[PDB]
Amino acid sequence: ARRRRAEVRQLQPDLVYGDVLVTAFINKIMRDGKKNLAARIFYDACKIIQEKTGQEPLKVFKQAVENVKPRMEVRSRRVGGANYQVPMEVSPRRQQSLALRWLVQAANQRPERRAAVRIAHELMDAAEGKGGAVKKKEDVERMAEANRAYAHYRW
Amino acid sequence: AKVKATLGEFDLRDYRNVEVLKRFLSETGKILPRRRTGLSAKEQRILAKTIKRARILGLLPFTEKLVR
Amino acid sequence: TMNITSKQMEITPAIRQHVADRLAKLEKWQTHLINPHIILSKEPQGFVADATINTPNGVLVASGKHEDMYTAINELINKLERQLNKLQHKGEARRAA
Amino acid sequence: QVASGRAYIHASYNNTIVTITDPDGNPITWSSGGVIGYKGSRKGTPYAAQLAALDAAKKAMAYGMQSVDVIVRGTGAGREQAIRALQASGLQVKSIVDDTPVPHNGCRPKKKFR
RNA sequence: UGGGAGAGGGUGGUGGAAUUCCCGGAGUAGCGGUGAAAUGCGCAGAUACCGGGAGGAACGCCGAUGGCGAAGGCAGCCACCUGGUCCACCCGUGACGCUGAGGCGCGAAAGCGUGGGGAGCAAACCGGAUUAGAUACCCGGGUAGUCCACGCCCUAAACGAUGCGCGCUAGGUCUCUGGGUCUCCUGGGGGCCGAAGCUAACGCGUUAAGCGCGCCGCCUGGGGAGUACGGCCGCAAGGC
Ligand SMILES: [Mg+2]
Ligand SMILES: [Mg+2]
Ligand SMILES: [Mg+2]
Ligand SMILES: [Mg+2]
Ligand SMILES: [Mg+2]
Ligand SMILES: [Mg+2]
Ligand SMILES: [Mg+2]
Ligand SMILES: [Mg+2]
Ligand SMILES: [Mg+2]
Ligand SMILES: [Mg+2]
Ligand SMILES: [Mg+2]
Ligand SMILES: [Mg+2]
Ligand SMILES: [Mg+2]
Ligand SMILES: [Mg+2]
Ligand SMILES: [Mg+2]
Ligand SMILES: [Mg+2]
Ligand SMILES: [Mg+2]
Ligand SMILES: [Mg+2]
Ligand SMILES: [Mg+2]
Ligand SMILES: [Mg+2]
Ligand SMILES: [Mg+2]
Ligand SMILES: [Mg+2]
Ligand SMILES: [Mg+2]
Ligand SMILES: [Mg+2]
Ligand SMILES: [Mg+2]
Ligand SMILES: [Mg+2]
Ligand SMILES: [Mg+2]
Ligand SMILES: [Mg+2]
Ligand SMILES: [Mg+2]
Ligand SMILES: [Mg+2]
Ligand SMILES: [Mg+2]
Ligand SMILES: [Mg+2]
Ligand SMILES: [Mg+2]
Ligand SMILES: [Mg+2]
Ligand SMILES: [Mg+2]
Ligand SMILES: [Mg+2]
Ligand SMILES: [Mg+2]
Ligand SMILES: [Mg+2]
Ligand SMILES: [Mg+2]
Ligand SMILES: [Mg+2]
Ligand SMILES: [Mg+2]
Ligand SMILES: [Mg+2]
Repeated sequence: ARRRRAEVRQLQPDLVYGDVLVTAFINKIMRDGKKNLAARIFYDACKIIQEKTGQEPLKVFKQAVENVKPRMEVRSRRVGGANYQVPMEVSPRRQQSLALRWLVQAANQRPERRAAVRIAHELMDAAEGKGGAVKKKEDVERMAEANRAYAHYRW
Repeated sequence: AKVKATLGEFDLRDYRNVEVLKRFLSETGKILPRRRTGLSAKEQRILAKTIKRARILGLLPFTEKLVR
Repeated sequence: TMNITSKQMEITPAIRQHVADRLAKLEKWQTHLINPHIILSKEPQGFVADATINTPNGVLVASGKHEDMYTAINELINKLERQLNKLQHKGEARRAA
Repeated sequence: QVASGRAYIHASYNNTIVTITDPDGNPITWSSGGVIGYKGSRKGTPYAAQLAALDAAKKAMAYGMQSVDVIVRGTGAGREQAIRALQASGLQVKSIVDDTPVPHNGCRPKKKFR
């Protein structure tokens, strides 16, 4: 907003890993303030990502986050009579959000029936660079790459 | 670094004095402003008029490519 | 669609349809005239034709007043036209620099 | 095949064309915003000049080109960037001389220029 | 009489930069153009690059809040012909002065006649875009014309919207050009800011729009109308 830069809310680390990141990701699973259900689904997912690929939920999820962090993105800026799509680096704060948002969103595009599974599977796939959340990442990054021409038009 | 200074008695009407004259051209060949020659109005005019004659004679250039 | 409100007055379907006919002048500009509203009323000094119309590039909001109702309806349309045209071409005004 | 040569940079507000020539002046290769893949106004940009000068120097090297003299004509937005790219190309750049053409008040310009 | 400055005017010469086209070379897939585009140009070899040539037009830097002219206006360089003007000396004439209805001359551009000339530019015109439309603005083309000689036209925001000459009424700062005893003083120009005073105000203010004399031109509500009629001028357009 207009006066000063707003401030990032510090999140309260999650009680099953103390991780500021799981909390964020939990929240983005949360519909309607039903955070209990949110954590459940998530934890259930981890249960699964342990079951199906015998290694650390936390370690896996953190990768899928690292692989969905878009580094460059496009931001529109009308110059003259064209709205040019300009290439911009994404500040880590936003990298995070987009990564978490997309992660959930791809997950909720999956055909597996139950929410808890889908989160698991998308997390699995994205640690390996597969999956929609990684697709969204690259679509974005190819887009910025094409428009490398308009980089000097940046703010 | 005013040019009028870096020279002794000299002739402004002397169009063959290529060695004096060429110092009043920018490195691009242009006749230099009063801010860089340090001439008055009156003198600066004769300067210009004789540099111009000189280029006609072959002695001074009309333009020079700028190097970096 | 087309909505006319006749306030503290009785008006005919004839008159109603005439308003639709006049307002049509706006179709010239070829942009969506969304849920336009014509309001007709009678002050002591003459009639009033108010109108509020939303288009893809903004809202037309204007008002005509005249001893003659038909003339007031026209004066309304003028103002509506002018505004609509300002909406449609204001964007072009700065293609250089 | 020739060792030393020339690189001319034609930089206009619309485009950058770079042609590499032999010592006597005859072209060996050339490139431009268009050749590198852009159409329209994008051709006029600094990123356009970059790809252009590279592709021009890249093509020159495979003919043995190694040292070039740089001649610059224009005041386009692709100009200074075009030079960057030639240096960073793998070519020597013994010089950089600007020979932009300007009249000593000659022909009447088009109206856009008055 | 001696000096000065200046794109003042006329004639003749003459230099380099750029654009365009032609010729040769080398080279390939685009160039160009816009807000973005398209038309256009380009594999029948364009663009970009080198060398040669042809031609017309304008003279970059110097260049200025500069200079010159009565005004219009005047800018590469050279010479010739020629005007205006300022200074210094205080030598000559002895009021020979001021203005000026008519008259006469000059008068940007566009336009016009005859003949040249024609690179760039560009009314008209063609086409592309923009746009609701776009007889425009923007883009690609393009003929008069722009240029020269000679003869016309005689307009203008031809403006300082300020007629000319003279005398008188504080100064401050910048500047151009003379002469000085050259710190500084004294002329003649060009700007700014300001005493008094003016002025409806805005502003003017030794470059008066101040205080005064002389002469000239002009105004007398807006439109109709710079129109009509008449007359004079013009080849016409049109002018008075
Ligand atoms: Mg997605
Ligand atoms: Mg109202
Ligand atoms: Mg372009
Ligand atoms: Mg050829
Ligand atoms: Mg050539
Ligand atoms: Mg002046
Ligand atoms: Mg005497
Ligand atoms: Mg007189
Ligand atoms: Mg008279
Ligand atoms: Mg005339
Ligand atoms: Mg003429
Ligand atoms: Mg004419
Ligand atoms: Mg005619
Ligand atoms: Mg003629
Ligand atoms: Mg003719
Ligand atoms: Mg047309
Ligand atoms: Mg059309
Ligand atoms: Mg047109
Ligand atoms: Mg045109
Ligand atoms: Mg043209
Ligand atoms: Mg032609
Ligand atoms: Mg004719
Ligand atoms: Mg004036
Ligand atoms: Mg005057
Ligand atoms: Mg008058
Ligand atoms: Mg008046
Ligand atoms: Mg008079
Ligand atoms: Mg008077
Ligand atoms: Mg003096
Ligand atoms: Mg002196
Ligand atoms: Mg004068
Ligand atoms: Mg003075
Ligand atoms: Mg003043
Ligand atoms: Mg006072
Ligand atoms: Mg004074
Ligand atoms: Mg008065
Ligand atoms: Mg009257
Ligand atoms: Mg009357
Ligand atoms: Mg008449
Ligand atoms: Mg008239
Ligand atoms: Mg008559
Ligand atoms: Mg008159």
